[PDB]
Amino acid sequence: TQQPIVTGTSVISMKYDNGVIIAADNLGSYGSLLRFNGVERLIPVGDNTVVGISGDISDMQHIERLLKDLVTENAYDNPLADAEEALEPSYIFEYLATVMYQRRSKMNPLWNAIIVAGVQSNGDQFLRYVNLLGVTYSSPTLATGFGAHMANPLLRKVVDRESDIPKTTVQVAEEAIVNAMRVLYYRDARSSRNFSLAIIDKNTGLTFKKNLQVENMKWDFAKDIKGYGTQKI
Amino acid sequence: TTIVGVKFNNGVVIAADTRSTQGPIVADKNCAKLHRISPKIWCAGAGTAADTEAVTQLIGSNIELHSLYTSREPRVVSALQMLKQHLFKYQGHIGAYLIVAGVDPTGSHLFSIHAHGSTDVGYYLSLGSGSLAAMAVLESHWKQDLTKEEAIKLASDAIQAGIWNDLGSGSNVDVCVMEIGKDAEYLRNYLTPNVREEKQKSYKFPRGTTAVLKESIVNICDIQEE
Amino acid sequence: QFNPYGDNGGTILGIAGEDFAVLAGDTRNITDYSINSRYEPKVFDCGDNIVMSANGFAADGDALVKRFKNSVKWYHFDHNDKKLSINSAARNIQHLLYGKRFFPYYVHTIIAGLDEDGKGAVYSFDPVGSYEREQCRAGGAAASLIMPFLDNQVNFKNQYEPGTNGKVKKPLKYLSVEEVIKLVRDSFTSATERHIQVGDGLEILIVTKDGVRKEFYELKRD
Amino acid sequence: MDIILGIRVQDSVILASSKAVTRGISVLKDSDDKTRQLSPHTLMSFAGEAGDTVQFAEYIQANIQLYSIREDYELSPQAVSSFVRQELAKSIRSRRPYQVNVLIGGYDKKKNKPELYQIDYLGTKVELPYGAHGYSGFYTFSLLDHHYRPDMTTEEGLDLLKLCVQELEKRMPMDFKGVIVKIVDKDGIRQVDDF
Amino acid sequence: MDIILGIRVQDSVILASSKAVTRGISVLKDSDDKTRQLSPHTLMSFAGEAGDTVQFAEYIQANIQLYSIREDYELSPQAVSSFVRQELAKSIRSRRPYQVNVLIGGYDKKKNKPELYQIDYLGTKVELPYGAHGYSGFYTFSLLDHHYRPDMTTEEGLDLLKLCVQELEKRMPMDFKGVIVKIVDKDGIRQVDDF
Amino acid sequence: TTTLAFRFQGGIIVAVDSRATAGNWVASQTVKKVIEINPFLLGTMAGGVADCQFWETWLGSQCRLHELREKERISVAAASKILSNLVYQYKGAGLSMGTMICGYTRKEGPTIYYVDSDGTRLKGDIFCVGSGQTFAYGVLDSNYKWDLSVEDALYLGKRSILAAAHRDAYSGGSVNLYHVTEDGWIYHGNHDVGELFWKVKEEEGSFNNVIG
Amino acid sequence: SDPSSINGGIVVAMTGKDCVAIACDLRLGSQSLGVSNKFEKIFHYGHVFLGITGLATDVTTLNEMFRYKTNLYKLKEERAIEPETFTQLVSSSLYERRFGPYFVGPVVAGINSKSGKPFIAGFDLIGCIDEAKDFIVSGTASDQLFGMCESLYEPNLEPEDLFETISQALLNAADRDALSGWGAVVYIIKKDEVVKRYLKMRQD
Amino acid sequence: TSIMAVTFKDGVILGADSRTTTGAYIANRVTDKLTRVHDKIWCCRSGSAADTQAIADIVQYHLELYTSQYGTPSTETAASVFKELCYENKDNLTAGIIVAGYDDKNKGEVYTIPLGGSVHKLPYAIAGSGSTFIYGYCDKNFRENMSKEETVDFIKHSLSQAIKWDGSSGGVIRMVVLTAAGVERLIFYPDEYEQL
Amino acid sequence: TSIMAVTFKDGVILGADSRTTTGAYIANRVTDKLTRVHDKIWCCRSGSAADTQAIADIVQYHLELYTSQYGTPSTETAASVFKELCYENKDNLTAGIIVAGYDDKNKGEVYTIPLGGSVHKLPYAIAGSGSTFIYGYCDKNFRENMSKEETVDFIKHSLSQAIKWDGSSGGVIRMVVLTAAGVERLIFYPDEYEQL
Ligand SMILES: *[B]([O])([O])[C]([C][C]([C])[C])[N]C(=O)[C]([C]C1=[C][C]=[C][C]=[C]1)[N]C(=O)C1=[C]N=[C][C]=N1
Ligand SMILES: *[B]([O])([O])[C]([C][C]([C])[C])[N]C(=O)[C]([C]C1=[C][C]=[C][C]=[C]1)[N]C(=O)C1=[C]N=[C][C]=N1
Ligand SMILES: *[B]([O])([O])[C]([C][C]([C])[C])[N]C(=O)[C]([C]C1=[C][C]=[C][C]=[C]1)[N]C(=O)C1=[C]N=[C][C]=N1
Ligand SMILES: *[B]([O])([O])[C]([C][C]([C])[C])[N]C(=O)[C]([C]C1=[C][C]=[C][C]=[C]1)[N]C(=O)C1=[C]N=[C][C]=N1
Ligand SMILES: [Cl-]
Ligand SMILES: [Cl-]
Ligand SMILES: [Mg+2]
Ligand SMILES: [Mg+2]
Ligand SMILES: [Mg+2]
Ligand SMILES: [Mg+2]
Ligand SMILES: [Mg+2]
Repeated sequence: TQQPIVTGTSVISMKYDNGVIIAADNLGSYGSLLRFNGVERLIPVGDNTVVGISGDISDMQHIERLLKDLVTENAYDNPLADAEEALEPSYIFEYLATVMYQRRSKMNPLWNAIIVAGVQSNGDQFLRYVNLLGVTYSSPTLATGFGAHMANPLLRKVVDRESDIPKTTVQVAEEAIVNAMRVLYYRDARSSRNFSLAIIDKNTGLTFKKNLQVENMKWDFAKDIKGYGTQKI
Repeated sequence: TTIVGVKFNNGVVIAADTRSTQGPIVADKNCAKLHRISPKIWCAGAGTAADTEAVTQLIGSNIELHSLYTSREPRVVSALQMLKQHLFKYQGHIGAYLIVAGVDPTGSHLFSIHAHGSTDVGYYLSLGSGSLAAMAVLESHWKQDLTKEEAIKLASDAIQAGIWNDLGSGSNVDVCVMEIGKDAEYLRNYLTPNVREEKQKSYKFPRGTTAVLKESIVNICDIQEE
Repeated sequence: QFNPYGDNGGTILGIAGEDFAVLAGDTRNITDYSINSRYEPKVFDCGDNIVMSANGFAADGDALVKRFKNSVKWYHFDHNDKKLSINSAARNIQHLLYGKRFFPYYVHTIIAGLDEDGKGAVYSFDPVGSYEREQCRAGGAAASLIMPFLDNQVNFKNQYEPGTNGKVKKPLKYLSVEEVIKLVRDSFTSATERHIQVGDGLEILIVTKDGVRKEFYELKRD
Repeated sequence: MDIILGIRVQDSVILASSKAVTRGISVLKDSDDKTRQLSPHTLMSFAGEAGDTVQFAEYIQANIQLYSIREDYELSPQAVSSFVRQELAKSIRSRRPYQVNVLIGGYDKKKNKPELYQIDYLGTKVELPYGAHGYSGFYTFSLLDHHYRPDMTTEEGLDLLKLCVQELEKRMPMDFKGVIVKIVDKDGIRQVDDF
Repeated sequence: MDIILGIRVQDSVILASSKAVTRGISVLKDSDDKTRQLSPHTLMSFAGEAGDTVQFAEYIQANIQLYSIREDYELSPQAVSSFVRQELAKSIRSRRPYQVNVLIGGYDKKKNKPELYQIDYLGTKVELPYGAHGYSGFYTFSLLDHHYRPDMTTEEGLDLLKLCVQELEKRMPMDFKGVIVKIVDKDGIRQVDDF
Repeated sequence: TTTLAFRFQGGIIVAVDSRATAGNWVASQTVKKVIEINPFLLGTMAGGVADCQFWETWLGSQCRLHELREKERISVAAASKILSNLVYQYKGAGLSMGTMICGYTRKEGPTIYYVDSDGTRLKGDIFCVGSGQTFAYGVLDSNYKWDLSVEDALYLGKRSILAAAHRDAYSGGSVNLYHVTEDGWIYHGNHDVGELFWKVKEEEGSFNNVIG
Repeated sequence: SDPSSINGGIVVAMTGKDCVAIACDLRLGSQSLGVSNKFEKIFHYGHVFLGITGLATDVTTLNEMFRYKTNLYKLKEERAIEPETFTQLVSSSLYERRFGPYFVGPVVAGINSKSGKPFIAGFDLIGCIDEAKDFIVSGTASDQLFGMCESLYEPNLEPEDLFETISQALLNAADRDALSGWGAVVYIIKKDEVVKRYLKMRQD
Repeated sequence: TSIMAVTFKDGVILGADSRTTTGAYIANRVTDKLTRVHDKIWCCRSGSAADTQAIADIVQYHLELYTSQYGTPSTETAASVFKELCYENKDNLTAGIIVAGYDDKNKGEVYTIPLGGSVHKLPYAIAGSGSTFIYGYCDKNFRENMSKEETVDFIKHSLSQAIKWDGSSGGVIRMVVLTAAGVERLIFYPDEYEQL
Repeated sequence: TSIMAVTFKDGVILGADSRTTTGAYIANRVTDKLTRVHDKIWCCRSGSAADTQAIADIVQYHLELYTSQYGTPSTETAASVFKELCYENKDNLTAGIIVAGYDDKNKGEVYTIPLGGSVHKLPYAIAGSGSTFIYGYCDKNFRENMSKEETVDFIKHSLSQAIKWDGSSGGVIRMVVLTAAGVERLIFYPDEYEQL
């Protein structure tokens, strides 16, 4: 049993016709203090998987080392390490899920919420969640922390069920994700303007975008708001 | 509970879902959360149901007497002031979280109220357990200079977001439009996107199915003549 | 302090027929007042014509199902591909659950299938491994809503024959698979209306001598 | 205190109440009468927290006696029981509530019927053919469920009461030092001196 | 369990132990023998937490019987009492201590003297002319202080013991359902079947 | 829960209720609270549903192993002590059990042992265990004799459970009867309380307080 | 400890074609101990019926309080109180004890004598009104009652058909609750006749 | 919350962020924490929104009544009324208020009233959760008798840093200028102050 | 405690106050919080004195043994050894350490290790109770590739403010300069840095 110290906020994600998109901001909070402003919380594994992590950052860095080691281990005595016997999204997830549940079972959890996004060998979209309790679930859209409350409602208007996935393009999907990140910046007190985004497509592969910023923000209306009720000046 | 308030060109609109819950159970499927303080001042309430009702009735009652005393149509700021001072006095124990809207001789107004007695001003507001789902929609689609039609659409869409994504909210969408120089139109069950499907089977029993011990006529009438 | 348990909601329902057995469960997965997934399968074909569901804390549910599936596999290896009977499966699950008596799997387990005489069978468990064969059992969040309805409409409880007035009971005539599916669908429609953790979708697994069939029905998403 | 029983038969009400008083480790007394006569045809037995029991009983006694003098008339058992209930229902939301449970046994001279009322410290009233407070019912109700018939004589009631006391003396851990038995009928209140 | 007494007279040791067993609200048994014969001339009575009492007594019994067979010799009461004390003194600092108090009554055949040892669950041993565990001493020691004489015969001891049990039956709240009495002397251990 | 067992001329009567509860919620009315350890041994269940089931079926495995090793039926004393010694090892860990181990052997005759999760092991003639044990004791103590016929003894047990089923909120459902002789136990049916109450009330003249 | 579940009990109400029905169990207990099988929880003031679950002392107190108030109402108004008006009176009376409430779950049922319209309503322990078209439930087996009602109920049931539906809803819900049962009563209510039926049920 | 008041040559300027939070949720991103108790006596509010609103409302009432009887009150007088409420109800209040006002006789004045209810007259004052991160900056950069433009820059830069580091602070930077010329409201948006 | 490490053109400089406190009592006013784990790898210690001493002693042992086998360790390697101790024993430790070192290949590097045991490579780092009061100042005044004299002034001015506002910080300002030229110790007394 511990308490999380340096923490990361929401991770958000969704499926689209030819793949999956995932995003998370670059902040490492220390309670209410916005301590570290250059933290990468999306961690790619090969050219077919991206693991998004929220919660305790020391535990995140531990998980990051486990994944790095997993790649090294898979390559051992494996001539098809960059082909048929490469690491799949499903393999990477199941491994993490095993660890998370084992650690909670010893009453010493990795204080995180994790989303594994990727594309499988047969082109199928992979998107699944796991957290400190070892709880897992999949959905056309997945989000952690505040994202669960604010992002999912917006992303579910694009892809409400399974049959909406082929009808959703990558342009429409990215547009929805970027908007969700703006909304989280308006409303989450432990978020930052700077974020990273990752697309995994079955055709065009893995596109990793860094140093993105929330833009097109509405603040002008603030000038007209005066007092808390009766005040006119 | 999901309740919203949206300002527009010539007035203000408020909306609400119709779900009430006791823990994980739904107590009422078609609950009425839009309350009338005065003819053109309405408010939506979240939190403890008895408190939102009671605190609305009391201030609404005193507002009516005040209107009669002053020979003036009531103002939203008066309802706001009386509500906040009452809630502050009770130090948050009266669990009423209100969005107060209305039109009056000063113009159209939109305010929020919290249980401890703090008030806020805005063009768009949301309260309750589904306020985050609703505020996501409002922050995505809200603009300045909304029409009446556009504001109703935005308000209901913000409630729908609560209905579908928040387990504390559900069933139907109630709306109340308050335009300047017009009567306030209260649209009860403006949307009904949760009708139950026909059941597979009828559970009407054959008469005599239940075992009875005694029968007797109950005297509801008064004492009779002669 | 760290709390190793959580509640993922959901509800499940097993009914045993004369020569068949169904095990139903809603597809909604939640924490507190948020939905995690509208379609997260909860009932599983475990092989040997046995269906299983472990409702409650999903992480413990998935762990248990995973370990039972594993037990079926090793049963085949160790005993010359012998079919694991439903009664044997039930006793094995008791030991899986009781093995963690002092740090329990936080789930309500139900399994269904056919017994060795071909007749429909449903077994029900508590979190620490006690069990009992039953004709009817609902489990999980809305179990208190559904069970009474099933006492009335499956076992004809408190029902009597017209004209006799409480003297003669309603006879316990058998229910077809079509008749049972009607009662399952209505049970979940009703449960969805009054319970906030039930909704989105209903998935039914039917078990007969021919094998394991699936049926899916939409539920209200509010 | 501990055990108080009541049974309503054909023509009377019988109350049985233990004699022991224990303060902690010692039994200070073995001949305590846990009852007060409210009116000539109404008797109230009581059990609860020390001090509160007698204080409450005597207070009720004083009030009923005052009514009797003022109106020159005896209140019905039903009327007395309702008064007592209200006092306890008032008490439960007080600064310091009365921690007292009572049985009220009376004979209604108007209807010519015996009546037994069981009231707990919350002000929960029920009319019963037989009743008890505390752990007494746990042992005795099964016997009363079996043997009671509503048309028993007073002698048959006392025998059924002896069977109840014998069971209590066998299975209860505490030594309650026997019971004082009193009968309420058309002729008033009398004590059975040998039990 | 509840009451256990002991008295050492001229030529014997007398142990008296209650018969009741109570689990919570009910008296499950009224004929329980709270004692074990450790050796032909040594008897141990016991009282404490449920389960632990019998488990501890039988464990001691087994160990002494093992010694008897190995050496073909009976240990002195003093030796047995010291062994028991050490086991309890070991137990008190364990993960889960034995919650058991004992009296050991023996007749030493070497010295031709009766001996009574009182040991509590902490491993506190004292040799005494008369002893008790729990609340029993609170009632009985004043009587024993007055009447006890060391040249007492066995019959005089039983009379003084009856006076102790009568006082307990008068002033103790709990009904302990009488006592089983056993005498330890030069001829061994016997039970007084009428008491 | 109400479970009883008593020694008499014709052997042992064992009677139990069928109700299982989680708080105020009635979880099951069809629970088998009597465990058939073998054709000669019965065990009753009270307290923790799982603890009792698990460890009493386990007990049956230990008894089978005894008679495979010793070529002889296990004594009721030995069988009961295996269970009591086991639960004593777990003392403090939170097991919740109140059980009667009932049997009939040549050397012992009809024997009943009360075994309990605090480590208590008691031999006796009559025992009632559970939340409704006090109610059942009332009927038993007033009507019990050594010279009862198998028919009358069976009814007394049935009636004692009914008494407790009525009054105790955590007892009910149905009554399971067993009669234990030296050649083994004999099952005497499941009796629904819903039907048994009205039948007994009418025939016995009891429960005049209730209207029917 | 929890006041609302010391004594136990349930109440359910339903609407039909030109009629309403209200029903309750008869148990009063002290936790596990069953004390009384004649503790009726439905009362009436004129043609307006009121069921009350929860702590028994408050059930009795409130009945006596509403009899008090409805008797004064009738003297001053010169007419019987109507269901709609009584519902508001119950709410007002409960909320005045906001921070020291009666631990009860009241249910109102009745037909308006002027319009003829069937009417039911429920409350929490502090005054909030639930005015359902179909049915209202209350007590320790409210979860069970919700499940029965939600499946068994259909609109516009004739008086004699409605009796069967509400009875089966109560009976089967009570049998799954330890603190409810020990008998039951059903009231069928039409515009100018009211039938009362005691139900035969299991006594455990 | 990040709030500050700064005296300068021509008078005094109040500054504040616009963020109100319930835990980590931003309940209001466009809040107005600069509130008016008299024509040229304003205050900055930090702590409980309810408490500080209730207090400010009561003070506005007191000063309105003072004005009707005795004419315009001094800033010191306004601070004393704030103090009297905050000190006497210290057990039940969570309010950290900065009072700022402009007289012609006394010119610009600033009084800070922390949790206890004590009063401190200062050349400038900072308060709120975000103030902790700018004690160093403000102490190093403050000068007496600054110009209007310099003081606006000082407040803009200071609150910018407070917003940057404190999660409980954010949104727009509101300011209110109090001089002989009158009352001026200023607003500064994220795109402007983040690039500083 | 007020501690900081700052990279600059020629390498890196560590800075610290000298105050150790037991509640409000200053148990040591001339403490040395800049400690040596290798020739040109030092660290700043904050949190528990016992924990951070025990950790630093263990690290010095590890790096001494590393050196004997594999030659001079990198600053990154030293930070990893600190991390491994702080992360794996997070439940039992209260240690906030800044690791700073000078390679010839990598030049000046700074790694900060907060309570959790996470590692963060930064151009400069601040830590300790007194760091809170200079986030604003340090963010505004830090530039990359400063000179030695500028960096000394930056640290001197920063810790001066941290000392001024934090009661847990005080005494002398110790500094350690790490460059290709070698290791230089600097001390600055109250009379000097208070008048800044
Ligand atoms: B909403 O979720 O805020 C909703 C709106 C209400 C004003 C009609 N509130 C409720 O449903 C509340 C939730 C709640 C539960 C428990 C304590 C406090 C609040 N429900 C009730 O107040 C309630 C519960 N049972 C019966 C009637 N009302
Ligand atoms: B009985 O009431 O003791 C009964 C006996 C058991 C063997 C079926 N026990 C239970 O019903 C217990 C609860 C309980 C009630 C009263 C006294 C003691 C215990 N129930 C359970 O253990 C249980 C466990 N999981 C699900 C449901 N019930
Ligand atoms: B600020 O953060 O101190 C701010 C000032 C207030 C006058 C608008 N306070 C709040 O946002 C407080 C919480 C708080 C945060 C930090 C320190 C102290 C207090 N918020 C509220 O009082 C509040 C929150 N949600 C709704 C209503 N009121
Ligand atoms: B500094 O204040 O963090 C300082 C750094 C330490 C390495 C010399 N720590 C201490 O002075 C601590 C107390 C403390 C103060 C502030 C924050 C965290 C901890 N002091 C001690 O560990 C101490 C005190 N007295 C004797 C021995 N050790
Ligand atoms: Cl505010
Ligand atoms: Cl040190
Ligand atoms: Mg919803
Ligand atoms: Mg001693
Ligand atoms: Mg054993
Ligand atoms: Mg019962
Ligand atoms: Mg200092």
